[PDB]
Amino acid sequence: LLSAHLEQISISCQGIDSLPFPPPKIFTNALLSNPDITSLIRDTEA
Amino acid sequence: SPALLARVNEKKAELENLKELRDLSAAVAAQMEALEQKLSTLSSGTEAIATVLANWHNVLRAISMASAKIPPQTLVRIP
Repeated sequence: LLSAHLEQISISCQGIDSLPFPPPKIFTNALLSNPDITSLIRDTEA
Repeated sequence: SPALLARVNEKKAELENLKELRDLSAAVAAQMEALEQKLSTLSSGTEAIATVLANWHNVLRAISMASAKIPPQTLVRIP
């Protein structure tokens, strides 16, 4: 009841924040935002 | 003799027909020459579109080489 509600909300919170949302594992953006010298792909992973 | 006069008249008609046939054959060959010119033009247009395939083929291979990167300089050719 009480703990059931708390646990339910915590479960949804964990399942939602833990969603591996698409991060910047992208070529496109830098590919056509950083016009630099040609190479394969250089994700600015600094 | 008069029958032979009619014979030469028949031959006259035949010669007229033959002259027309000769003229037509010459015109035919002339048309073949013109045809060859047009066909050459067609082939030229086809070669142009072959150039277009060369563009996209190099595009595809160039991308695939970059796409298939699974582990340089800037020297290229700019005509």
